[PDB]
Amino acid sequence: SRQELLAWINQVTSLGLTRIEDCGKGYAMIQIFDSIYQDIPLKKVNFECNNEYQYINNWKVLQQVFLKKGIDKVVDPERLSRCKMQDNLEFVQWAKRFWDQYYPGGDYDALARRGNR
Amino acid sequence: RECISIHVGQAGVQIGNACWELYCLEHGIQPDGQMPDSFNTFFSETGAGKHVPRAVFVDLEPTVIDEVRTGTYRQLFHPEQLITGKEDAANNYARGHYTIGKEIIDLVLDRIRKLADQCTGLQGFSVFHSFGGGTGSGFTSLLMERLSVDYGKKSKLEFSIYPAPQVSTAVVEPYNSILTTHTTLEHSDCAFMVDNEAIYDICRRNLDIERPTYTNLNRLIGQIVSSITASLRFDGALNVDLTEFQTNLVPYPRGHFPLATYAPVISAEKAYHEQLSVAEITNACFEPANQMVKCDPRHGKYMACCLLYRGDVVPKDVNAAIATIKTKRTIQFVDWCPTGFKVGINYEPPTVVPGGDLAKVQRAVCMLSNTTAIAEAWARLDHKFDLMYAKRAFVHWYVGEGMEEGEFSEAREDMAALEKDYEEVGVDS
Amino acid sequence: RECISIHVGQAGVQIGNACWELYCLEHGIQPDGQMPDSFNTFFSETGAGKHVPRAVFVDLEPTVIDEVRTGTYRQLFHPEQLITGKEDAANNYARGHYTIGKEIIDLVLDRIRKLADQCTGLQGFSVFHSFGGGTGSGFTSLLMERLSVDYGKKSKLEFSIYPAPQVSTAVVEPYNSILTTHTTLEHSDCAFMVDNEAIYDICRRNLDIERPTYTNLNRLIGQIVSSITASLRFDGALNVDLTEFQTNLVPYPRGHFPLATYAPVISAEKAYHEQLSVAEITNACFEPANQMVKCDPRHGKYMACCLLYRGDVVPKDVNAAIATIKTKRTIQFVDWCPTGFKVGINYEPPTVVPGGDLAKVQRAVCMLSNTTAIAEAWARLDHKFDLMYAKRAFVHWYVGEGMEEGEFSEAREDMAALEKDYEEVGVDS
Amino acid sequence: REIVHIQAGQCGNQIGAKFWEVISDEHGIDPTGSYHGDSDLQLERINVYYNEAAGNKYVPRAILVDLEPGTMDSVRSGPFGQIFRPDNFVFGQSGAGNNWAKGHYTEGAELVDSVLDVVRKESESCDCLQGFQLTHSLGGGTGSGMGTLLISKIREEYPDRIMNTFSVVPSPKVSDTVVEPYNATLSVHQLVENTDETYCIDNEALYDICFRTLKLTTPTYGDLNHLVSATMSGVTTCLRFPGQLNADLRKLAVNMVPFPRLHFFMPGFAPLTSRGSQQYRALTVPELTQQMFDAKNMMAACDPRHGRYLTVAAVFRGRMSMKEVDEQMLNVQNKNSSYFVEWIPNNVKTAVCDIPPRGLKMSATFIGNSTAIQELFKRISEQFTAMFRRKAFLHWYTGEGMDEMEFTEAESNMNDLVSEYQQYQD
Amino acid sequence: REIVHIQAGQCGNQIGAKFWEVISDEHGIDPTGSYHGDSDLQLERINVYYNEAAGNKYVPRAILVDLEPGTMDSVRSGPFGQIFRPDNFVFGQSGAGNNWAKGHYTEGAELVDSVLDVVRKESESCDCLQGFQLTHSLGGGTGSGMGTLLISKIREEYPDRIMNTFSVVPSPKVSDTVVEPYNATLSVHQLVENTDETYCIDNEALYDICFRTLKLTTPTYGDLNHLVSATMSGVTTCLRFPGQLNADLRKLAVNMVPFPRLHFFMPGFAPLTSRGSQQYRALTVPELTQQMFDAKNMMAACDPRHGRYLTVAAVFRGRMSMKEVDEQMLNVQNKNSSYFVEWIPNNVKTAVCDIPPRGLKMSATFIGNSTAIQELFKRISEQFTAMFRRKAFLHWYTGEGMDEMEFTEAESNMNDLVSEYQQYQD
Ligand SMILES: Nc1nc2c(ncn2[C@@H]2O[C@H](COP(=O)(O)OP(=O)(O)OP(=O)(O)O)[C@@H](O)[C@H]2O)c(=O)[nH]1
Ligand SMILES: Nc1nc2c(ncn2[C@@H]2O[C@H](COP(=O)(O)OP(=O)(O)OP(=O)(O)O)[C@@H](O)[C@H]2O)c(=O)[nH]1
Ligand SMILES: Nc1nc2c(ncn2[C@@H]2O[C@H](COP(=O)(O)OP(=O)(O)OP(O)(O)=S)[C@@H](O)[C@H]2O)c(=O)[nH]1
Ligand SMILES: Nc1nc2c(ncn2[C@@H]2O[C@H](COP(=O)(O)OP(=O)(O)OP(O)(O)=S)[C@@H](O)[C@H]2O)c(=O)[nH]1
Repeated sequence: SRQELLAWINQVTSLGLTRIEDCGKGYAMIQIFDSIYQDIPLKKVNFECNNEYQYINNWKVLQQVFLKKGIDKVVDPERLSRCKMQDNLEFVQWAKRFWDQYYPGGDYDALARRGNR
Repeated sequence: RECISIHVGQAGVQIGNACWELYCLEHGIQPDGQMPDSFNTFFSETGAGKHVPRAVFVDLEPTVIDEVRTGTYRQLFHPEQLITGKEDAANNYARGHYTIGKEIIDLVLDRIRKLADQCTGLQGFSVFHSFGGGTGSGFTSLLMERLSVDYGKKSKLEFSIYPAPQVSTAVVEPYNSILTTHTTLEHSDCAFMVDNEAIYDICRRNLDIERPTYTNLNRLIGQIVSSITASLRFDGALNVDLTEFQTNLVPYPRGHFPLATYAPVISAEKAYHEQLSVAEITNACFEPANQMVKCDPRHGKYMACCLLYRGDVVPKDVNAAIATIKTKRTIQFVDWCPTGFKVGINYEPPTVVPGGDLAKVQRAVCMLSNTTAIAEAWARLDHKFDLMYAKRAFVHWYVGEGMEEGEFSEAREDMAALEKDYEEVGVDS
Repeated sequence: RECISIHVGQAGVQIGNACWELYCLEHGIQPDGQMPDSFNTFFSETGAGKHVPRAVFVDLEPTVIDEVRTGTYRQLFHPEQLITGKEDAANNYARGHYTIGKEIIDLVLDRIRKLADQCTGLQGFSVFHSFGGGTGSGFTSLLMERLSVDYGKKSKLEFSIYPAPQVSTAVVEPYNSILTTHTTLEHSDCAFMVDNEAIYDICRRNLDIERPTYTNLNRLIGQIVSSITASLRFDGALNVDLTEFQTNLVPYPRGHFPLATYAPVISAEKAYHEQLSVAEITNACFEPANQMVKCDPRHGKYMACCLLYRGDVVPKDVNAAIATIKTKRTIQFVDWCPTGFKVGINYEPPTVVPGGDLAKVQRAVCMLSNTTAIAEAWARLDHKFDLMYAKRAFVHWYVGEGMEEGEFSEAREDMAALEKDYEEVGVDS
Repeated sequence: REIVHIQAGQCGNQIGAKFWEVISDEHGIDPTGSYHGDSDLQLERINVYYNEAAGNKYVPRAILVDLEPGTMDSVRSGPFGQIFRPDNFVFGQSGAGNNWAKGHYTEGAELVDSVLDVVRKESESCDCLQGFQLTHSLGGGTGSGMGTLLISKIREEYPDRIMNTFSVVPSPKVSDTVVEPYNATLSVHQLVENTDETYCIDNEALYDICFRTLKLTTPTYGDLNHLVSATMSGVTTCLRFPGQLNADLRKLAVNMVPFPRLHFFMPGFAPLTSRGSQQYRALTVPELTQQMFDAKNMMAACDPRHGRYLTVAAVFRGRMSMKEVDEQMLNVQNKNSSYFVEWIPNNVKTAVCDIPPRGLKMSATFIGNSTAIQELFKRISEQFTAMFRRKAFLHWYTGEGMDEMEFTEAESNMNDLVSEYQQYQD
Repeated sequence: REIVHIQAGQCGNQIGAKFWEVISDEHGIDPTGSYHGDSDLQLERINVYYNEAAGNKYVPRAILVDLEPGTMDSVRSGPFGQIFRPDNFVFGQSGAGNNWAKGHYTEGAELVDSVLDVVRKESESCDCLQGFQLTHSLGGGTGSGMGTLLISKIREEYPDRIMNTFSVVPSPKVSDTVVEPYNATLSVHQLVENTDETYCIDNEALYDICFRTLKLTTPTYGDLNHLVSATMSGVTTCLRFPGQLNADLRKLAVNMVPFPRLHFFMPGFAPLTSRGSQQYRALTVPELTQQMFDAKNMMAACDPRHGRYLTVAAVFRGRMSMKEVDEQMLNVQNKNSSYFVEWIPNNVKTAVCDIPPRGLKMSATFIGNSTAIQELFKRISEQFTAMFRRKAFLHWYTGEGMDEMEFTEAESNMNDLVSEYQQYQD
C-alpha cells in the first residue's frame, strides 16, 4: 500500500516523504534508478524541487536513463508531474519491482550521492 | 519583403516547375499570368494584367527548360528568365562549376541583379538545386558563391535535394555533393534539405502508390515549400519572415541544414475520412516516417524547429500540443537549448492539386529543423566519397575540367569538420 | 468509459461480424454507419454523419475478413481497421504466436493504440478469440500479452469460444488451447467463455433446429455479448461498469473464466406464446441446459454471478427471484462467499434479429459466473493434450516454428495449477 | 440556518434525484422555476437548501460526487436534473470500479480536492451553516469509499457543523453486489468516527414496507428512493418550519446520542397507507404512533422488538394537540417499558412542526436510536470474516494500494461498535 | 490630463487593435464615427486618449511602431483599423528580423527619430500630459528592442510624465520563439530603468485563465488580447472617470512602487465568468475580491501564493459601498497576513470609480506588486545563461553590431533585479 511503499522508499533513500504525491517531483524516481545503475547525473537532478519546471528536468533525466538502459517501461510524465496520487502510486510500485530484481549487492549511499541535499 | 528564387539543375527546375505550379494554384493566377501587396514577395505585377514570376531557371541542356516553354505555364514566366547553355551538362561538379558552368554565370547573375533591382527592399533568394548533379552541384556552387559577395546583406536559403541514402542515381553523386556542400557552406544562410528516397517512403507508406513519378515528389516539396515562402510571406496570426528562419533556425554559421517535414500526407480517395486532430498532426511531426529525409532521428537531438502551421489553428492548441511534446523527450537532452520551437501560424489552409493524390485537409504542419541527426546523413555520404577518391575513380573527369587534387582532398577535409561540428554542437553537455 | 474490442481469428471475426451486427440493429445505425454519449463507449462519432467501429479485426488468411468488406456492413468499419496477413493461418499456436503471427502484431497493436488514443478515458478491450485455432490461440496470446504491459491499468476481458467437449474440429485443438490459456492467463482480467457445442444443444433443445449455421451460434453469443457491453455501458436502473465485472466476478488473479448464459432462448414461430415470468427466466438460469458451455454444474459451486437483466424488471422482482434462489441449496454457492449476486439492471429490452430464430421477449437475463465447474472443462481439455504430447503427435509442427519442448511441457505444468486452483478455491471449507 | 446535501456515489445520487424531487415540491420549486409555493411559509426558511442568484432560480445546494459519468448524466438528463448548477457536478470519468479502495485511496482521492473546493464554496455561501446531508450506499466504490472520504475531510474542516448520514446498509436476504461487506465494513468504520447522525435504510426493509404497507405490487427503485426521501424531508427541512415545539438537527442530535459513537438510527414515516381504499384517515394521532412504533415500518432491516431503544424522536408535522401528542408517547413508553431502556426516564423526544407534508393532513417522522441495530452490523461483520478469512476478492483492494491491516482495522472497529451497543441493551 | 498609447512591434500592435477595439466602445467611438456614447459621461474625459479635429472624428492618440509592413497593414486593413491618422503609422519596411539587436541598434535606431518626431507631435497636442501607454512583447525585434528604445528616448524627453508598460513576458511551458530569453532579458533590462509601471502578461497564464475561468474551448489570440485590453482599460481610462475615491496613474504609481526599480505588477480583472450559465451575478463584492485575489486569475505566470505582496490596487469601477469595499480588503489582508509583507500596514490601495464596464454591473481591476514575480525573471534569466553559455544564436546579434558585454550587462542587471525583489519577500 501507500504506507508500505512510503516506508520502503524513505528507508532506502533516507527521505522524509509523508505522501505518495511527493514522488510527483521525479527526484526520488531518478535516485531509485541511481541506486540500481549509478549512472544518473545526480547533481543535475533537482532533489529539493519546488517548481514544476524543475520537475520536468527530473523527468527528462529519468527518461534518458530509461532510454540509455533500454528500459521498455512507459513513463507518462504528464500524469506524474501533476503529483496525482494514483499515477505516482502505480509508477512507484513498478519501480520497487524493478529495484528488487535489478539492485546489486553493492551498498548505496543515498545521502552522499545527493551531496547531502 | 520579397525573396527571389534560382532553380538550378534539371531537377531544381522540375521541382521548380512544381513549386511554381502549386503557387498560382493557391493564388488564383491561371497559367496565363492573370488572376481575377500580400504575395508580392514572390510575384511582380508587370504590365497591367499579368504576374510575371519572381525567379530564374538555370540548365546546361535545353531539354528540361524547354518542356516548361511547351506546357501551360509557358505563358507564366518571361521568355527571358529561363537561362540555358545549349552546351553540355556533364554529371560532374568541376565542369559545371569551373570550365563550362563559368561561361553562363555572368549572364545568370545579371538576372538575379536585374530581377533583384526591379523589386522593393527584398529579403533574399530561395535557391533550388539538386546536390548531386552537374549543373546543380557545380554551377550553383559559384552562383551562391557570387551572391554571398554581391549581397552579403541578405538571406541565402538554399533548398536542396541531397543524395538518396542508397538509391542514388549518378555514379559519382558524392563527388558532386561533397563539392557543392564545401563551396556553398561558407555562403548559404539556411539550407533546407529534402531527401528524394525518404520521400518515396512517404509515397509508399503514407499515401500508398508504387507509381510515384518524379512529378509527385515535386508536388510534395512543391507543398512543403509553399509552407515556407508562399504562405509565410503571407499575413497571418504569427508571421515568420525569412530572416526569422536563419535566426531562429541556425545556431551556428555553418550554412546549417534543417530538414523539411509535412504533417497531413494522406492520399485522395482517403479524401473523405474524418480529418486529423491538431494533436495528431503535431505528433506525426515527431515520427522519423514522415520527414522527407532518410535521417531518422536515430539519435540526432533537435536543436531548433520552426513549426509552420497553416489553416484553422488556435494558438492555445499549439501552445499546448507543443507543450505536450516538450515533455515527451523523444529527442533526448542537450542542455543548451531551453526552448527551440518557433511557432509560425498562417491563416489560409493548404492548397492541394485539384486531382493529384494529396488528401486536402484544412490545416497542416510544415515543420523544419536542425537535428544532430544529419551527423549521420553527412557521414554516410562522406564515406561514399572516400571509397571512390581512394581510387581516384572518375577523377580524371574533373581534373581535365579545371580542378585539382586540391579541391577534392581540400573539400573532403572541409566536410570532415562538418562531421565534427554536427557532433560537437550536440551529443555533449 | 469505452471498451475497445479486438476480434482475433476467423471465428472471433465471424462472431465479431455477428456481435457487431446485433449492435447497430439495436442502436438504429444502418449498415451505412448513419443513425437518425450513451453508447459512445463502443462507437466513435467520426464527425460527421457516420459511426464506424470502435474495434479491430485480425486474421492471417484474407477469406474471412474479406467477406466483411463485401456484405453490407462493408460500409460500417474503416477500410483500415480490418488487419490481415495474406500469408498463412496455420492451425498451430506456435506459428501464429511466434514465427508468423509476430510480423503483424506491431501493426495490430498500432491500431489498439491509435484507436485507444482517439477516445476519452476508456475502460478496456473486449477481445474476441477462438481458443483452439492458429490465429486465435497463438496471436492473441501475444496481443493480450503486449496489452497487459502497455495498459496494465485497464480491463482485459477476453471473450473466448473454448473447445467443444467432444465435437472439436482441429486435430490439435488442445495444443492450441492449453497454449492460449497459459500465455493469456497472466494477462487477462476476466475471460468469458461460450462453448460452441453446448450452444448447439440450446439450438436443438431450446429453439429446435438441426440446421444451425455458424451464423446462428454467432447470433447467440452475438446476444449474450450485447448484454455485457452494449446495454450495460448503456444507462439503467442498476448500471454495471466493465471494471465492476472483474471486481464482482473474479475472486482470484487467475484471469478467471466465468460462463455466459442467457434466459429467454425461444424460437420465432413460438413468438406469439404468452411470455415467461420473471421467476421462470431467473430459474432457467440455474439449469445446466441453457448455458452456452458444456460445464453442466456437475458439482462446480458458483462463487459469483453477475445477473445482467434488461427490459421491464422491478428491482423487487429480482431482489426476490434471487432470494428464492439463494435458498434452493441444490444450487450450492461457495463457502467463503456469503452473497455472490451482482444484480445488473438495464432498461431497453433485448433486440432480436428481424427474422432469425430468436423469440423476442421484453426482458432477459444474461447471467455469467465463475463456477468451480470448469474444474471439469479444463480437466477434460488438459487430459486431451497429454495423450498427444505423450507421443509428440503434431509437435514437429510447432518446434519448426520457434517453440520448444519447453513451452509445451512448461504450459502443461501451468494449467496443472489451474486444475488445483479451481479445486482449492472450492470443494473445501 | 443552513445545510448542504451530498450525493455520494450512484445510489446516493439516484436518491438525490428523489430527495430533491420531493423537497422541491415541499417548497414549490419547479425545475429551474422559482417559488410557486401554494403558500408563503414554504419560503421564509428555504435557504437551508438553496441559494439566491437570479430571482426565480433558487438552486439546490448539494454536491454530486461520482466516478461514473453515465449516472450523473442520467440525473442531469432527466426531470429536475437541470436545476443543479453544473459547478455541483464533481464527476470522475475514471473507472468507477466497485472497490471501496478504488474510490477512497486511488481513484477518489484525486477527485476529492476538486470536491472539497466546492463543499467550501457552498459552505461559505452565506448566513450560518448547520451541517451537511450525506446520501450513499455502503456497498460500492463511489459510495462507501469516496463518500466516506468526503466526510472524513468535511469533519476536519468544520468539526462544529453537524453531519447527518443517510446510508443504504447492505440488505440481508440478497446482496445487490458481491464484495458488499468489504465496501460496507470499510465505510461504517469511517462513519462511526466522523458523521454524528446516521439514518440506515435497507432496500429490502423498504420493499416489505412498500409491498405490504402499500399494496404496491411493482415497487420500482424510484419508489423506494421516494419513500426514503420522504423521511429525510420530515427530519431536516421540516423542523426548519415553525411548530409549537420545534427542534433542529442539533436538538435531534443532542437528544438522540447518549454516547459519542455517533450511533445510527432507523427512520420511519407516519401515514403509510395504500392509495385509494386504505385512505382511512385514521390519523387522529394514536394511529400515527400506532404506525411509527410497530416493527414493520422501520426502514431498517432489524426489528426494534429485538432490542431496547436509547432515544426516539417523533418529529410530527401537522396541527395536533400537544396533549394528545405528549400523552400518547407516554402510554407507548409504558406499554413497552420492556424495550425502551430505563436509565433514561423519557427516551422519547417529542417534536412538533405545524405545516404537514404538502398534500397530507398529519404525518410524523420517526428517528429511532434502538440497540436493535446491533443485529445488523453483526450481519455485515459476519459476511466480512466468512470471506475475509479467505481474502476472497481482496486482490481488487490491495492491488489498488490498500493494506491487509486496513480491513482488519475496520472490521474490528465496526465489530466493537456492535459490542458497545449491547452495553445498553443490558 | 492625458496619455499617448504606443503599439511597439506586432504583438504590442495586434493588442493595440484590441485595446482600442475595447476602449472605444467604452467611449462610444465608432470606426471613424464620433461619440455615440450611450451616456454623456464617456466624453468629459476622453481627451486622455483622443484629439479634436473634425467634430465627429476623435482620433486615438497612439503610436504604431513596427518594422514589418504586413502587420500594421492588417491592423489598418481590418475593423477599427481606419481610425488612426496615417501620421501615426511609423513603419520600417526593412527586414523586421526577430533580433533585439536588429530593432534596437541597427534597423530600429533609424526609424526612431521618425517616431520621436510624432511622439512629440502628440505630446505637445494640448492640455497637460500624464504619461504614455506601451504595449509590446519581450520576445522579438520590433517589440523588445525597438520598443525598449522608444522608451529610453521618451524617458529622456519627459522624465516627468509617467510610463506604464504592458509587456508580454515570455510564457514558460512553451515559448513562441527561440531566442526569446535573448530578446527578453535585453528588454526587461531597459524596462527596469525607464518605465515606472509595468504590467506583465503571459499568453499561457491567459489561456489557462481563459480556458478554465471561461469554459472557452478555442481561445484565439484575439481573445487573449481582448482579455488583456480589458485590464488596461480598468487601469487608466477608468480612473479618468469620477469615483467616491478615484486615483490616476500617479496615485497608482505613488502607492505601488516602494522602491525605484519600477517594479512590475500583475493585472487581474474582476467578473470573469463564462457567458450563459455562470452569469451568476455573484458580484455583490466579496465575489470580486474572491476573484481578483486567487492564484489563477493573475494574468501573470507566477502565482501570488508563492510570494508576499508589496502593494495592491483594487481599482473597482461600479457603484458599491465604501464600507463593503474598504472592509473586505481588510479581512483579505488578515486571512493572508502570511503573504502580504508587513512593513506596510496597509498594502492595499483601494480605488473606486463609479461607472462600470459598459455592459457590466460591477468590476474591479487588480494591479498587484507581488514579490512572486521574482520567480519569472528567474525563469527568463535561466533560459539566457543555459544558452548564452554556448552563445547559441548570438551571431545574429553581434553580426548586427552588438556587444558580448551587452548581453552580460542585461542578464546581470535583470538578474540582480531578481535578487532585490527577494529582499522584501523576507
Ligand atoms: N525530388 C526530385 N528529385 C529529382 C528530380 N529530378 C532529379 N532529381 C534527383 O536529383 C539528382 C539528379 O540530378 P541530375 O538530373 O542528374 O542533374 P542536374 O542536377 O539537373 O544537373 P546535370 O548533372 O548537369 O544534368 C538525382 O539524385 C535525382 O534523384 C525531380 O524532379 N524531383
Ligand atoms: N461460435 C462459433 N465458433 C466458431 C466459429 N468459427 C469457428 N468456430 C470454432 O472455433 C474453432 C475454429 O478455429 P479456426 O477457424 O480453425 O481458426 P482460427 O482460430 O480462426 O485461426 P486459424 O487456425 O489460424 O485459422 C473451432 O473450435 C470452431 O468450432 C463461429 O463463427 N462461431
Ligand atoms: N435505495 C436505493 N438503493 C440503491 C440505489 N442504487 C443503488 N442502491 C443500493 O446501493 C448498493 C450499491 O450502490 P451503487 O449506486 O452501485 O454504488 P456506486 O458506488 O455508485 O457503485 P460503483 O460506481 O462503485 S459500481 C447496493 O446495495 C444497492 O442495492 C438507489 O437508487 N436506491
Ligand atoms: N498576448 C499576445 N501575445 C502576442 C501577440 N502577438 C505575439 N505575441 C507574443 O509575443 C512574442 C513575439 O511577439 P511578435 O509580435 O512576434 O513581436 P515582433 O517584434 O512584432 O516580431 P518580429 O517582427 O521581430 S519577428 C511571443 O512570445 C508571442 O507569444 C498578440 O497579438 N497577443
